[PDB]
Amino acid sequence: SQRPTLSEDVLTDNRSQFVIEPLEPGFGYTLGNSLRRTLLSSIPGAAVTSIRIDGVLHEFTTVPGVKEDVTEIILNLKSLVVSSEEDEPVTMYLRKQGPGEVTAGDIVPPAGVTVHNPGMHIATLNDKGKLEVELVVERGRGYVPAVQNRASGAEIGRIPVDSIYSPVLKVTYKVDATRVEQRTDFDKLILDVETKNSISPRDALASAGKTLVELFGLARELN
Amino acid sequence: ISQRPTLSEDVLTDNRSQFVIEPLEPGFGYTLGNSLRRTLLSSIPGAAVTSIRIDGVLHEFTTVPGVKEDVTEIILNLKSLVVSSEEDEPVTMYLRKQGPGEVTAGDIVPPAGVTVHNPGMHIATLNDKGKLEVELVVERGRGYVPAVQNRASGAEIGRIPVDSIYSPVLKVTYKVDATRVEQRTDFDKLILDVETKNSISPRDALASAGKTLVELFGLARELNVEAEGI
Amino acid sequence: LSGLTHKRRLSALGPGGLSRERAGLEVRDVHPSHYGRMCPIETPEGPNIGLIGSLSVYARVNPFGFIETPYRKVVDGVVSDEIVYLTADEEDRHVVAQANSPIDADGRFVEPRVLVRRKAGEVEYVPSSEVDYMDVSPRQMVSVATAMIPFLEHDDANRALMGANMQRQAVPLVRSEAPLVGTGMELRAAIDAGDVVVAEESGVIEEVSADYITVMHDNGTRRTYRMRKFARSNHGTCANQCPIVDAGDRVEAGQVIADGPCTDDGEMALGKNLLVAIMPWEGHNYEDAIILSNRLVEEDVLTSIHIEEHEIDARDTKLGAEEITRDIPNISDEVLADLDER
Amino acid sequence: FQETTRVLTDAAINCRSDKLNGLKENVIIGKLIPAGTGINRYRNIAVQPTEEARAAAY
Amino acid sequence: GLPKLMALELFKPFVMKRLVDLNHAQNIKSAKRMVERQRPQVWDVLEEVIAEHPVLLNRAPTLHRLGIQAFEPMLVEGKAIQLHPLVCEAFNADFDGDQMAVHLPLSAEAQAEARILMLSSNNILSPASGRPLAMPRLDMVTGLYYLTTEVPGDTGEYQPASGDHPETGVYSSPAEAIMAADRGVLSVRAKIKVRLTQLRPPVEIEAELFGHSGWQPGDAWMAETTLGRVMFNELLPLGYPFVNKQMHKKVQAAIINDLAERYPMIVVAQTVDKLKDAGFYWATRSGVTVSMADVLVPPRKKEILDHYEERADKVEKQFQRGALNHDERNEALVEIWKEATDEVGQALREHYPDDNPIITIVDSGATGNFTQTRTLAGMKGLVTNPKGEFIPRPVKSSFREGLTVLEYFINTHGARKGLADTALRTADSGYLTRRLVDVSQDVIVREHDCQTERGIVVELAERAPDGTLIRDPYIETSAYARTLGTDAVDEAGNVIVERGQDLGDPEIDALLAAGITQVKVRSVLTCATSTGVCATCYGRSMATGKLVDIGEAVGIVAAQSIGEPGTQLTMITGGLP
Amino acid sequence: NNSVPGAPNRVSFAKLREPLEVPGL
Amino acid sequence: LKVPHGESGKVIGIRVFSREDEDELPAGVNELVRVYVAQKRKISDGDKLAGRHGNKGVIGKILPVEDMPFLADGTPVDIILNTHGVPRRMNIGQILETHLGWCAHSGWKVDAAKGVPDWAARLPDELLEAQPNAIVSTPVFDGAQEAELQGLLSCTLPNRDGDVLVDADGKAMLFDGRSGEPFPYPVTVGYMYIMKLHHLVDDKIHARSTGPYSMITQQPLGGKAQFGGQRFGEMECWAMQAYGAAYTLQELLTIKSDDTVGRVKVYEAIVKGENIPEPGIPESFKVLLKELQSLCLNVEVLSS
Amino acid sequence: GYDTPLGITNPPIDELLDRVSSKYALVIYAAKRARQINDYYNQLGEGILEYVGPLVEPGLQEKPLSIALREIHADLLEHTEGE
Ligand SMILES: [Mg+2]
Ligand SMILES: [Zn+2]
Repeated sequence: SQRPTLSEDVLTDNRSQFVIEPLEPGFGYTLGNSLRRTLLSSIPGAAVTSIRIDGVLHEFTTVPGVKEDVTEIILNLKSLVVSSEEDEPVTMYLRKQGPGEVTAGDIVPPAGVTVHNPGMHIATLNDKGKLEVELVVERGRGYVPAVQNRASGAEIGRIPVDSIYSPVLKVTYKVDATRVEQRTDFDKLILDVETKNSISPRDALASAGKTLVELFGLARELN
Repeated sequence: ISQRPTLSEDVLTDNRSQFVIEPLEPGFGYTLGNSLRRTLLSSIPGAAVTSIRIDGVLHEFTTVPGVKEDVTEIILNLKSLVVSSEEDEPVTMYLRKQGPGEVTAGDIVPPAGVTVHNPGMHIATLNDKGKLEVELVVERGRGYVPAVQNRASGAEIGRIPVDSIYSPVLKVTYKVDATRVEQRTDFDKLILDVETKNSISPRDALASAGKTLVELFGLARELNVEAEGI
Repeated sequence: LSGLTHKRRLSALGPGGLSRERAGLEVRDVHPSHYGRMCPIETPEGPNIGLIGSLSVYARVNPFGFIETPYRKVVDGVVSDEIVYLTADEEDRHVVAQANSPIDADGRFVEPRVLVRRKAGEVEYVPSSEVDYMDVSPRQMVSVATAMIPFLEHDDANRALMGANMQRQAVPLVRSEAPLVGTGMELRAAIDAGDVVVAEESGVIEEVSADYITVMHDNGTRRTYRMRKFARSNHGTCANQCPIVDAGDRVEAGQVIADGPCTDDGEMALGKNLLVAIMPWEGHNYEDAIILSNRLVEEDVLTSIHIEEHEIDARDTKLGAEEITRDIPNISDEVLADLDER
Repeated sequence: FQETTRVLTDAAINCRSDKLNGLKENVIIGKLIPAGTGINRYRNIAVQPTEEARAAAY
Repeated sequence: GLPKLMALELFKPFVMKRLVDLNHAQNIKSAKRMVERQRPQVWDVLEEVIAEHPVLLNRAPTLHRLGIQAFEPMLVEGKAIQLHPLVCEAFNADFDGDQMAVHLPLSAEAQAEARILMLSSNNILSPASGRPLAMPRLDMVTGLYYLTTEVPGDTGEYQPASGDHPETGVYSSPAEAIMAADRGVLSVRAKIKVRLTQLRPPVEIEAELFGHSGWQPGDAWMAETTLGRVMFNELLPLGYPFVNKQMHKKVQAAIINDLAERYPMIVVAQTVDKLKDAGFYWATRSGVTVSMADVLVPPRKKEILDHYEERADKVEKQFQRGALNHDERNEALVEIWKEATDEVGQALREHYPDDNPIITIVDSGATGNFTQTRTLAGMKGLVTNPKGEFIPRPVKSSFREGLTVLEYFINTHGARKGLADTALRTADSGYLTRRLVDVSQDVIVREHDCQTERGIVVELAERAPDGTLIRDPYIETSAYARTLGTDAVDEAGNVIVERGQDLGDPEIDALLAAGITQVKVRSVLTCATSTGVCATCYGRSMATGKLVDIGEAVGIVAAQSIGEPGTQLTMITGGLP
Repeated sequence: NNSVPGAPNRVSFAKLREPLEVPGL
Repeated sequence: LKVPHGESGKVIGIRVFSREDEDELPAGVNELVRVYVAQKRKISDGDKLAGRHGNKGVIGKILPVEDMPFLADGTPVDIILNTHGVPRRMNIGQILETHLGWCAHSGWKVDAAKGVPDWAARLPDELLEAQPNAIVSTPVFDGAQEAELQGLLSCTLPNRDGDVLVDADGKAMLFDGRSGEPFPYPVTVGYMYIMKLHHLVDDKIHARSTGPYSMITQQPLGGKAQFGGQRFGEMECWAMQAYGAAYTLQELLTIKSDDTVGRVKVYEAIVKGENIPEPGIPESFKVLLKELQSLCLNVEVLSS
Repeated sequence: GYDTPLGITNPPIDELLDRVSSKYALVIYAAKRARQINDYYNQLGEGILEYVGPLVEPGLQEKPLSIALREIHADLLEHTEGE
């Protein structure tokens, strides 16, 4: 008649389904929406913050030997996904010379960070030119305008880049209701979440759960 | 990230209240408000009446003899009665009077455990040589349940299920207001509003709702270990 | 598109012409002889309404200066593939059929009665024999700008004109995308626009670069094209060119080699594709207002680039000549920390 | 309004001294307009706390 | 709403002063430099210094008195000056790139001036007529219509006692009804029998159930209405009698006018704000959209069109006989096609049900008319020509089905002519307004009362030879706010309206009840004041709702009121000329 | 019927054929 | 030379022309140098957008991605349009364009095993089989008819999840982002082409509290670039008179436009805690006097 | 007999009109008191207490005009008419 809920996991390649029931009538929708809202904006992550291109003073220019200018490579690099273990700005390197193609797998990350999608295409180089790019990896949550580095007053060789710390990509839920006249009137929530492979769905779900628990703890205290 | 703690203020009235939470991260206003309202409205357990009986009437089309009020009016008057019970099984209750006069909730003989928190409430009035006997059952539950869900119930003569209200709170409303903690000047300020019955105080209802919601999200938290801000 | 429209513009005022106040109001209205020569839709919204038209798609100026319009003459009720150009006077003196009228594959008129345009403002069915001339395409009266508005046969005249005028005010974005739905007059309007380079002779590309390209002609002559990158446009926007060719491809003559502003694979692209929903939402979209998801902001879907321009000069004076110098009286070192030696 | 020279000459001949009456002239000069909160009936008001307040102010 | 980047640069001296007061800087120059650098120590002072500092907004070009309001500022991000939906009509602004300036009073006198007189909440009533202008205008009206609409045979409606089953559809209080609707067993718009306790019943039930003893809070009575109506009435100010009718735009206007004529301005503004919020909330869920399946073609238009074309061919043959000339042919064709368009429009109206979004929008008075719907679904019909005469060639297709090249070419003329007409009308109206303002500059109320006796007599309402009384169709304008010159004593010795008492809606109703027809009213045309006009003659003000106060300019108000409607004035011509 | 050599392929709701290409704009 | 009021961004290039290097220059000049400043603008509030059917608008608000309504499969929408403006303006074409765009984007496959449906008789034989993100083109006055759209919308390829989102009519079921519950009725969705107009917001926004004053007219400069105040038309004077507001008009005409000593004193008083002194004699009146006294017309004051 | 308002509209306008003869007089009748209050604040450091400070206890850094309007609603001021 009255039992506490329980959460179980149904697994797939990269997107997992979570089933929660039994819930009281007219209550699954709100819980699912709250979880979705807290999942898509308050999951900590790490992403590139600012780059440093040797032999280039700003972003509105080109570099000999490449097929696309600086703006295109910045746009391509925005797709890069990295996970930070240290809580301080770390530095990576990207040195590729000669004809061929330069991909995400040519970066030499330091200790405590990794690149999980080596198949991305950054750009291509003609034999004439070379390339050496240094980039930073800071840890934040949400979304921050690139201009943050403008006020730091660094040297000319620094180019700000927009940071987007979010491993979650899409979330959806459907409720399976049971509106029989019996006291078994409940609903079954079916929540599905997919991540950018930076973290498995379980970690993100646990982080969101902890965030909401800490937020709602302020009400349980006797007033 | 610790960020900034969110304190829950409070305002007081006769039986209403305006609880205020300030400040909140941008977008968390509704995320709290909606779920908290739903929890308050349909989570707190309570007790109420489910069915009644009138030996003086065979069905509901007519009205009980010797009483000014009508059957529907009697049902409405008896539905709003606030009853608190501590026993799970459905217990019975009897109301009986004779001669001219009025009838009050306090005059109903309560069995052990069950109590009525409003004895001065009016139900109906009797003329000279009037009589009415009622055998109403009381059950504990949560939220609201209509009588349609209680339609199929054994076989009786004059069983008349009535829409029960298994909740001590009956109205909730909330808004969101912008706030300026920094140059962001977009932080939300939840403004809750609750109006409970006489069987619970707004603040204890809110504490119970928060307890229930935290217990529910304990399942989500327990799947792994990871921390966040205050 | 704006440049092409300006080059195709037909002014009616200025030196040697009537003024705004003296010009009659009637001249600003349409005339039954405008069909095929001047578009009736495209027009400035301001007070200069009706005084600034635009050539039709197929309009060509005769050597004297009278606009013409192609037509195929029906000799004995059979359509003729060969076409001729007729002026206003000759057009009035003949019978012009309707392009949309059904015609059999053999050139036989299935309908005995076909609508027709007559001397002036007269339309009436006639036997399918006396008809002499037939139009070429249904799009023979629209302008270049108006010719690329899908479902133009369903909107209103004022709305169509407003959309046509709006199309000439787009802003080049950073990452353009070709429209999913659009008329077939997009690539042609882009090749003729001049803002996209194209190979002259069918050759094979040896190497390509972000700044220049080198194509080898089949006759053994090497040629190089230089593409301006991030040069301020005449109206403050930016202009760039990104080659869309790979190394080691035998590019045929007439094939686009680079895409200029508002282009995607050699075709016009003035905007992006967004998922729209039609419903009033909490009054935030009240009275023509619009709501946008933050995904567009955080993904540079509608991010543009604008280039300013400033200039200073040091001109001689009777009291002396001014000279630009790093030093400046009574200024802290921090203020001039950016100026160089010169 | 119109024909400034003629009316100016006519006024000067007669030495027509005119009070600052009406709005247009009074706004051209810049002085407070003689309307709304500008009429002398309200521009000269003396307000002080009632004696009861002062006795009970402290 | 004001962007912070603008407010901070606009309150620079006040911020600097308050900051140097708080010892965040040492001098004025350092404070100015820090404000220039925009350190995070400035935002708090900026928020503290604009607590009750009003600002002045002005949409360019201002036209009438209400074109310059005075709103309280509020910090918000972005680079757009936020605004309230209900004031856009005052400026006649459209949220599509319009720009307005923002001024600021400095001295303590201008602050009080803009806080008392120019405040927005005290100018609900337009100066043209003593009726409110800031009312639900466009979208929220649809939401209110949907909320107050009634439908039969819904879910959870009231039913009668059927033998062994009780009568279902009765709720103890609105809270239980709301909870039931939330659960999903009661549609928001259905017939219910709720038991209200804090809403005065209608007079017809108030005088009967309670015997006129007087309703007070805490008295219960069994109502018969729909939950939507109760939820709507809960927004109205307490004590107002229950309203239990569908809310068409006319009903909305009547209710708002009654509230303005019976309650103070502040209560009216508060209830209007609450009603706007409720309408915005409930408009989204009304399910009003647009799709191909919504614009439905008529079922039997083809037969009617064929018959009318056959008759057109008949008259064409008649002309071919040569008896008639071109003019008669044109007249016959135009009248035939007008009749055909009317018939097709009638058929199209008879076809659509009461569920299509187009019908719901048009019938609810939200916007548009039926002619646009007919053009969009039925027939566009004959169209104007550059000469103004109707072309003998009518269009036989709607925009949904798709026009042809010839029809569009013919149609362009109307749009061109309308554009030209608007272009000339704007300037014509502007010049007329300027002249009208010029002529009457120096009219001001000087004396309180000229104690004159000449009062123009106006026929209030004529008494029909067969009927008892017919209200004059222009009493709303001639004698609605003028001060009653002499008491309109009824046939008997009792006085219904006393001398000097200003007229109004309740007093007009009382006079109508008394059957009085001819009334002598005090008017300003016969004011005996040497300069300007005495306040008594002028009568009840427009924006104030009461008698005009001494010193208030009236000439400017009259000029603005008469000149504002000049924009829509179009064609011995009958238009603006 | 793509006159230009390598334009993108986008089939059209074509029902009638134009007997002449658009002249040089 | 300094950056004007309301400009920022990188410096991409500097061009300097010197007469020493034998560079043609305008007569009487020696060194003309021009600097280009390039700024990247992201679409923000107060920006114009409009489709190809002439439906302008402004960005009322940019909600977070977590708040917008989302399809049943979790695909949040990118823009929401009002509905009351469609039938009044009578631009139904955009609805058909949106439907066709959705159909082309989702890809379709018209059934042909039993034969071409009557509504698909005139469709080109190569247009019966499309791919996701396909490209379609409808020439003006000759395009897909209503029946063509009706047929196409009934054969769209299903999502990778195996379910079809939109119905035959073209509407779909959404889920509110705030409440979290589905809307009672379906809504129309689809892909529509959106451009970007040149009437940006950064150009329009401007403020001015105190700055350079004109030397010939003693009035503040004009224009955003010059950092000048806004104009004050006479209609504003009429409005102020209408309300009966006097001191405000006095300030606007005297203490904030012309009176030099007035400006200095009021600024100092505001800087301190002192009350604003009453305005003085506007420069316009004194100029008018000293000019009319030049025509032999003795203009006295008669302070008495 | 209505919900308490918030913002600059408190106290309401109709209540004040019950005291003052006309709205045009009230603006000056309050502005002069605000001027006196500001003068008293200026001399708070040292001087004569002839311009008695606020009658009603002020809030947390409220503008003097708000104090004047809120105390006029309390009927604590007396004034003479025009001259
Ligand atoms: Mg506009
Ligand atoms: Zn009088």
